[PDB]
Amino acid sequence: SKLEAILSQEVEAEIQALLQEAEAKAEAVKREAEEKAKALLQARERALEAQYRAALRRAESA
Amino acid sequence: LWTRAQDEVARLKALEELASGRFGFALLGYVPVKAKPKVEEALARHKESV
Repeated sequence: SKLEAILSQEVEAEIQALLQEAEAKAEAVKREAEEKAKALLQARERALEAQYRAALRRAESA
Repeated sequence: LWTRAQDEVARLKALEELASGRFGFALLGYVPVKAKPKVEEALARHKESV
């Protein structure tokens, strides 16, 4: 009862701190997912920029 | 040093004779009626009188 509450709140605090660091692990997963997302979108930005920039170059020369 | 070592070794050998309950522990003893007050005073000195 009393000792239930004491030891169970202890296990609560331990696994709550550890599972919020696991939430920080999930947040680093989301962080790197945003990193890959911005690398995807910005590399596609550079790709469309360079491709249609060279297309303007080619239409200019023609 | 040998007195403190015998005290700690007796504590280890007595804790070997305990009963653990997976982050819990059981204890069973036999003490006379003439020392029930000091036993209750020692048991009050637990974490919350566990």
